[PDB]
Amino acid sequence: DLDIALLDQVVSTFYQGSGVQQKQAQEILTKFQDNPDAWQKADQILQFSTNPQSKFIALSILDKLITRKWKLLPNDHRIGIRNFVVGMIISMCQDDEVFKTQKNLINKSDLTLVQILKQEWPQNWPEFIPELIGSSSSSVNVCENNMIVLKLLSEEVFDFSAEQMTQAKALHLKNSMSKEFEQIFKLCFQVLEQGSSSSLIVATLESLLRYLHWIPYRYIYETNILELLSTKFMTSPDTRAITLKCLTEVSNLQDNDLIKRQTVLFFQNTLQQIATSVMPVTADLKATYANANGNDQSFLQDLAMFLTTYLARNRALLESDESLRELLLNAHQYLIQLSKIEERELFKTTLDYWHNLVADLFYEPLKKHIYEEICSQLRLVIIENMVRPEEVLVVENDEGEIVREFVKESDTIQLYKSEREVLVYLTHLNVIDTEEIMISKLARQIDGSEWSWHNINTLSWAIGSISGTMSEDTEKRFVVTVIKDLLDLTVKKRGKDNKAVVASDIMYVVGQYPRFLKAHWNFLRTVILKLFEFMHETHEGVQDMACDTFIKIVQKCKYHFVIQQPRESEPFIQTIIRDIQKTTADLQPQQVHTFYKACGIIISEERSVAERNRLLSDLMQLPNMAWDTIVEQSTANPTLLLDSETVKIIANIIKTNVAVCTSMGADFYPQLGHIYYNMLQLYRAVSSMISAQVAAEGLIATKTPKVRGLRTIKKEILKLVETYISKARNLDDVVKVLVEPLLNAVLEDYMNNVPDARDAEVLNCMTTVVEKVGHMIPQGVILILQSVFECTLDMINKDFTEYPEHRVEFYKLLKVINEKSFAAFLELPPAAFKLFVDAICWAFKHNNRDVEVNGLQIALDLVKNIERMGNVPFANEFHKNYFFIFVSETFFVLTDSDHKSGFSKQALLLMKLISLVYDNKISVPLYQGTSNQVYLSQYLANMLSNAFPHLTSEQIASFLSALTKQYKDLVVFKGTLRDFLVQIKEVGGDPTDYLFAED
Amino acid sequence: VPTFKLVLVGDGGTGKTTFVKRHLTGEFEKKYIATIGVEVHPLSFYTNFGEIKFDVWDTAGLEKFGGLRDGYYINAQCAIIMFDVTSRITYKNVPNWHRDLVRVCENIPIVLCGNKVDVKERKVKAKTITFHRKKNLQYYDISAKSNYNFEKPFLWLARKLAGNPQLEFV
Amino acid sequence: TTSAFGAP
Amino acid sequence: SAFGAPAFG
Amino acid sequence: AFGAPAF
Amino acid sequence: NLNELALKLAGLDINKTEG
Ligand SMILES: Nc1nc2c(ncn2[C@@H]2O[C@H](COP(=O)(O)OP(=O)(O)OP(=O)(O)O)[C@@H](O)[C@H]2O)c(=O)[nH]1
Ligand SMILES: [Mg+2]
Repeated sequence: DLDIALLDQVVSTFYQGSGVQQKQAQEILTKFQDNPDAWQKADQILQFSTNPQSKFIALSILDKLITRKWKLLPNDHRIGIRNFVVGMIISMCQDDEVFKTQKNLINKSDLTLVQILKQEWPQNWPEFIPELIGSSSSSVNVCENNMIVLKLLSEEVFDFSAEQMTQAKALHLKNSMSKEFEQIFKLCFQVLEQGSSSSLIVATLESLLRYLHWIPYRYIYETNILELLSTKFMTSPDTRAITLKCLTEVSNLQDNDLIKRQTVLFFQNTLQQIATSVMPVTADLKATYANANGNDQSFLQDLAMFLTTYLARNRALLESDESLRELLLNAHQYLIQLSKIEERELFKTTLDYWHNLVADLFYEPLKKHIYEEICSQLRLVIIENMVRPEEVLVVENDEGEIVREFVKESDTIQLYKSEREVLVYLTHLNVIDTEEIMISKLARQIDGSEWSWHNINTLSWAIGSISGTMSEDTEKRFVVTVIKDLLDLTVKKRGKDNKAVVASDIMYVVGQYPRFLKAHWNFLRTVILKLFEFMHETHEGVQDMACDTFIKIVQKCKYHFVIQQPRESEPFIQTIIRDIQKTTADLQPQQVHTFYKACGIIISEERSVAERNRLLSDLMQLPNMAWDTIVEQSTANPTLLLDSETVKIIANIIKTNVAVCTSMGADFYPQLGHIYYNMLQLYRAVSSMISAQVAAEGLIATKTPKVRGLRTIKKEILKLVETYISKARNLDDVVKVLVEPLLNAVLEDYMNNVPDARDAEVLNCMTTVVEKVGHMIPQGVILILQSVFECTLDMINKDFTEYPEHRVEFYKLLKVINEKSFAAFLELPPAAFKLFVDAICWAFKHNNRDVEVNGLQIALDLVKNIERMGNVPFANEFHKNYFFIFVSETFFVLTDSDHKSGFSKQALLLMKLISLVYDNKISVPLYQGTSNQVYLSQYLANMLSNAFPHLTSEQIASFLSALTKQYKDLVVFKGTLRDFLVQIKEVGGDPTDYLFAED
Repeated sequence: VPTFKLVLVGDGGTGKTTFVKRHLTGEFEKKYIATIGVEVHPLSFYTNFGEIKFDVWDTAGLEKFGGLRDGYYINAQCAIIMFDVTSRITYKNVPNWHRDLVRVCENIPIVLCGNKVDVKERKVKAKTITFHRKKNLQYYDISAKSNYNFEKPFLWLARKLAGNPQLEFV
Repeated sequence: TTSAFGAP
Repeated sequence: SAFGAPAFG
Repeated sequence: AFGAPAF
Repeated sequence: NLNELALKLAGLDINKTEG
């Protein structure tokens, strides 16, 4: 269809054009490259095209042919393609302009040759390596490119062969390269010591970097390549980084004093060479990194990787000899300088090592004196680089509400914890030095020499991280001093801006020292009351700080709020509850809810149940009065929920209940009961209004402010119920009182809602119910299935994309139903059990991990359930009806291109299914005295031959043979499956590959 | 005004397209609609030193939709490698994406991004993420949904490409 | 129950 | 109807 | 499609 | 005891103009 000139035009349009025409050219190119017979256009393209991009694409088409259908080709074609690719590579190498400016095409060509080597070498090309080595002496460019070829070969065989090749083929190629590496190393070594050309030597070092991953130690330690690397190539600016990378891998390669002294030697040479030719230990790397000449940033990255890797493995080697003391401390001084570089990922690399060191010094304090200056330096470095321990996300939800929420397990948070751990160690190693550094840094905030918001915050985070380290008495003197200075600093600073910053840090520090707070009630009470005072401060961030600190402190110190302290006439929680209208008057709703949540934490600490309920009652007085009032108004006004102000008040009422229930859990029951029935009634009301309007106006009604206000009420109600039930201690009251009205209210409404009004949160609510009490409500589970299964399935069985949330929640619900209450399927008509099996297989076919995990898990659990029933009519009938359905469907997703995330579960499921037959657990023939074993093999062989006709009969037999012998060894069984996955994508696969485990 | 080709690669469903389109429209798409081959999106950032433009080549992560695959990488001047912190296998495939990428473009600035850090059940822990170290890649935790480090990848790339460490988006 | 919210 | 009609209280 | 055997 | 410290803390005021 497309001749050469037109292809060149399409390529040029795609890469250099834009917009619609670029898009149109792409679709032409994609079709062209995917054409099975396109490879015959390839050599003509490679011969005649005036476009390097066209040639790149031609090589891709060639690669497809080589990796998939090489063995179909006559031996003439193979040699022809072979000679052509080799010839093409050589031409580009002798062409100096092309060699310099078309590296991507030459690399692509080299990779193509390596693909051929994977097919032909060495059994059909035994002289390749000798032919490669001698061709290197013909031209300096061919020699350089040969290093690239050898590099790619090593990568494809050792680095990326797993899952790309069968285990047998991979072993074959690894052993092949192992047998001929002797002469490869000779060429590599020779070039390294003789070589003039920078680009040649760099390329040689790049290849060696990959060899080091797998080559025998003797090539590294019984030659003198280590000495050559550590002396010659560090003085050179173009080879420094790549040499450090090689030595780093060497530092990851015993009872051997020779190898020990060589390990010491290359480190000694490298460090000496760096100090001599590159930079001294006193070099400001922080500034050097910041200017970033050429690739200096990468060199310093590679240096930190080298030092940390070596020292983590070989520090004890350098310590066992005092002549190496200078080398040891210089290495660590370099690390100190590197740790000052403003580059997080670089800093994290050093920190991982400092953690190793200071832990060792703690458990071996006799070595401590050696590193005293290093540690003192390190204390300051970490203190000055402490990151924030807490992060908050500000997001708009689906109802248009702006919501704060704390980040969990982020990189920043993990970094804080690592920094804290090191600082905790360092504090114990020398508490005086630690205290002196923090105090003097604080003094430099006071005198203004180092004053900034970032620096005072950073220091606060550092100080707040070492609680429980100094002993209680030293801690007391330390915190008193710190709070004193910070209080004076607040007075000293001009501007509400700066004052708020220091004040927030005062509050942060005290919140980090609960032992200090608990020991002194008057001070703790003073802290809380000032936080209350801050809740009236409109200055940005202050109220959030006050509320965050409040709940943080009560989390640690709750006990002191429920008991009656000395010189108090009542537990302070009573004081808090009474003034709650005044305290929270200026807060935003979300902040008020946090306040109530904090009170809930405290009230849960009351051991007397009568008094706990009384406290809860008093706490909820304001929202209950608002709720009671609105309940009364509901009787007097049928159009009550059309008032947006009323809707908003009701929303905040429920949110307040959710907040308190979150912290109180099981203790929240009496409050829940006070509103439960009216709340459920409210739910049906607002959900009806939503569904009615969505039906009349369509999907766009979901975005309207009115509907979103109603859906907020709807979702908060479900959230409240879910929150309590998940925390309930009394499951009887859940079942006997809560569940039945809940199911009637939400399941019926969900069922009668129009599809675009059904909330997936209902399914998630039901999942929580079933998880908690599903084993106690078999009839309730059935009602759930009757209400949500078919109507939800019909929403998600047209495509794989629509209603993404219902899809996830649907199969989460099905999983826990199948887990906790499988009895529900035993009572249901066959037509519905069929729908159940259909739904599972439908989840298999998703390119959606969140859906596919549960689909697999359900299938696994289902087979486990039925197998458990034993020799019983239901189990036996299931086997006749569905055994091969699951077998073939599992084999389908296994062999399909994009279901790799479920591979582990698929393999397990297949093992389990095979177990049912080859362990004779199925008491009944599966076919309409032939044993089930041989009918299974016949089914599979026929299934596989049909689906993959290019497979030989011996391939299939050998595969099924291995499978039915390995179904109890997961690791081996997986390996056999991966081998099969490799072989179904190519032609002429070796059937003896499946004997890999046995030999 | 300089235009820089940016190639965006990573496993399917990691959030590459939703990341780009939120940068373009401000909207966050909930549905997973797999990209087929590649889509090119002009994306401008106004800085304190004027406009900088990216031609974002949003490539397909699913194998059946891969298209030209590494053919898309030609003339790339920078790159983002994306994975999903809720899915271990997407991080496991990072070396594979990086491999195909640098074989075409041997010395371009590359950012590794762990997306979806807003999700509660995080599977790829922060301590585990170290691949970028030996490859000299930048790394960021990001969330296209909750606006966490949302502009960091483009900011770092812009500074690297413009050779200006003081570059800020305005 | 004690309320009569209803759906207008 | 395949699962049977729901009986709501 | 939804109800069909994949193979 | 920390009465002196508690009193100081109680005086914490970001709206005073005594910088
Ligand atoms: N929770 C959460 N979900 C996200 C985030 N980013 C994206 N997603 C979701 O993840 C899915 C990813 O969608 P896409 O952006 O199209 O995935 P992709 O990387 O482009 O996949 P391919 O086009 O096949 O290569 C979408 O359903 C998004 O809604 C995130 O930051 N947090
Ligand atoms: Mg996409």
